[PDB]
Amino acid sequence: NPETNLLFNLNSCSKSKDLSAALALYDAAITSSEVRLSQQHFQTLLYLCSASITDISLQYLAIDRGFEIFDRMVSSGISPNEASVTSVARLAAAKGNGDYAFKVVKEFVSVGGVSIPRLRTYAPALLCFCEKLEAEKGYEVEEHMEAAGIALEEAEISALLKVSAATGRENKVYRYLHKLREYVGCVSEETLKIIEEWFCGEKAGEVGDNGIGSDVGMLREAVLNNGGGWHGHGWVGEGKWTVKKGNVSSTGRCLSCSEQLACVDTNEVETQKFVDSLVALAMDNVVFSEFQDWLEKHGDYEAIVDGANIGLYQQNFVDGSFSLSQLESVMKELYRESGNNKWPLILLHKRRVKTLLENPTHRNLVEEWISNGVLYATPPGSNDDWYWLYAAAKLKCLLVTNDEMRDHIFELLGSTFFQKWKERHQVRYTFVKGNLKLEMPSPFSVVIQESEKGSWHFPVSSSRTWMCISRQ
Ligand SMILES: [Zn+2]
Repeated sequence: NPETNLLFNLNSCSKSKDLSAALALYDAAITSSEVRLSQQHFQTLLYLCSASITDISLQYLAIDRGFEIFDRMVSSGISPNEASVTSVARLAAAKGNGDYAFKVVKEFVSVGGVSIPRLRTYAPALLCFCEKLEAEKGYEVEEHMEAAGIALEEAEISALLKVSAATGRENKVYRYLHKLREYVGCVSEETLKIIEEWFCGEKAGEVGDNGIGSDVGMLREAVLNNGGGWHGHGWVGEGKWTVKKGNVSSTGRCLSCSEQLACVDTNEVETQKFVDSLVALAMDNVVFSEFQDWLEKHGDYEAIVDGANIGLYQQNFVDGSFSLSQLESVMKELYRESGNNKWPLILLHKRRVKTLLENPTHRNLVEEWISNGVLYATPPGSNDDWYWLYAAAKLKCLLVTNDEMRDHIFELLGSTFFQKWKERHQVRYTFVKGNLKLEMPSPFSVVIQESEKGSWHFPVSSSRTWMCISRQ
């Protein structure tokens, strides 16, 4: 078949990205048999056109050809492909005509049958509008983006931030800086420069004062309610900005302004969704239903320990197990750290618990824990238990485990939230020819933080570098 030979040649070109040769085949194809071109043909062509954009020696023709080529099999009546609509959008946005990029996507999301509207489609439309400083246009595409709707990755927000800065929109820069906090922690270098230029901007300094102006009392109460990080109400204080780029202390005190960063507080809606996720995989039982009911009755525990992890650490699979000596130690250190009120729950398998019961030495002590409620026996058939993970997350309390748990089963669930929660809650231990030295979750967040006085702090993507923002 002549056409199938053509698809081989088109794909052969796309491999080596020779769009000029692909163009000659395309021009020849319209003349040749006459051929009817399958949708794959200029799928390949449009895909190659955008691939060409980044290159210079081929870009200019791709712009000229891309629109007409696109319109050629659009004529066939196939609702354009999600990928293809991104391609023409890139071509448009690449050289001036951002508005075509916007308009084709809007017409696209209208279909909805197999629209599958991806952010990357919306992207070139917004970026081009941003570079041309069309602010209201950019806000409008964002509004549609939220509506469909994929939330914004960093690149899109930073570009949106840049425009509000250039157009001197005070309130919009405030919103988008908060938008950045919510969806990014440590920021890129490119964005960092954008943030820096705004605060040094005379517009920001002069007008920045807003009233409000008061009061720190309401602010500290409002900053607390939203976690450590931020208060919603607006701008604070009067005068011009002072910008400092500095490291931070072990205590998390910013060296420049002598204020320490608040602890990261994980998002509530995120907490429940993590809980719901693990719980769902659990029922596929009544034993776990007992556990849910059980914990609520016995609440609440300030810390929780991974029983298995402690005991096998650090002796070899001789079996060399099982060190209740090491388990008993963590209980001892934690109580004084926790103080005189609460004891840490330990989750161990019945197998481990029964063998411990069998030992005459340990039996009185372990039973004391079980009767008190300081020990719980995970039933057979399960698992690398979420029993403590659930309990730690449900109580939003501490977790004691040496598991990095960087495994496929864990990592599929493991996200951006997971690393936040781990730094937030995980405790680590080391044992050498003595007793435990306890590593703790960091007292301060590594994330964008907002203060009632001023203040804006930005980490950068450990001798980490930060940005400090101070008013007067
Ligand atoms: Zn500071």
